[PDB]
Amino acid sequence: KNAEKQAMEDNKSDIGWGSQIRSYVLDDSRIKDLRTGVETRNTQAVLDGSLDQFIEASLK
RNA sequence: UGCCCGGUGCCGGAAGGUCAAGGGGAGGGGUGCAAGCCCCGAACCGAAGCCCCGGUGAACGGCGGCCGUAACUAUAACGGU
Ligand SMILES: [Mg+2]
Ligand SMILES: [Mg+2]
Ligand SMILES: [Mg+2]
Ligand SMILES: [Mg+2]
Ligand SMILES: [Mg+2]
Ligand SMILES: [Mg+2]
Ligand SMILES: [Mg+2]
Ligand SMILES: [Mg+2]
Ligand SMILES: [Mg+2]
Ligand SMILES: [Mg+2]
Ligand SMILES: [Mg+2]
Ligand SMILES: [Mg+2]
Ligand SMILES: [Mg+2]
Ligand SMILES: [Mg+2]
Repeated sequence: KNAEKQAMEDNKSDIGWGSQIRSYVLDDSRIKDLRTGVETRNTQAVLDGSLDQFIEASLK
């Protein structure tokens, strides 16, 4: 199991720069989910919990 | 060749506590007609030792536990007790 634990550690990573899946930029009001990728302009509405816009569209 | 002198040992301490023989003799008793003779006996004075106050490890000896915490884990330099 600890070998499987390190498999998680070694396959996640790394809360670092070149490592985004979505980019919430509050200085020009956008949240690009650079995976798919939607471009909703309601930044302070996504921070309130409107992730359906992303979840359902990113289950593909 | 580190840290611990609380326990034991040794060393130092004319204070204080306790301390035997002895000294002392408030008081009490036996007996005698009696002077007397004989026996207990409090306060108080009275050594070392012990207590007490310190020192001492190349003196006898002794030198912990639990809990949490860091770039996603592990570990814990750090903290709490
Ligand atoms: Mg110390
Ligand atoms: Mg000692
Ligand atoms: Mg000693
Ligand atoms: Mg001592
Ligand atoms: Mg002595
Ligand atoms: Mg006497
Ligand atoms: Mg006498
Ligand atoms: Mg008489
Ligand atoms: Mg006497
Ligand atoms: Mg003495
Ligand atoms: Mg002793
Ligand atoms: Mg030594
Ligand atoms: Mg000891
Ligand atoms: Mg940690």
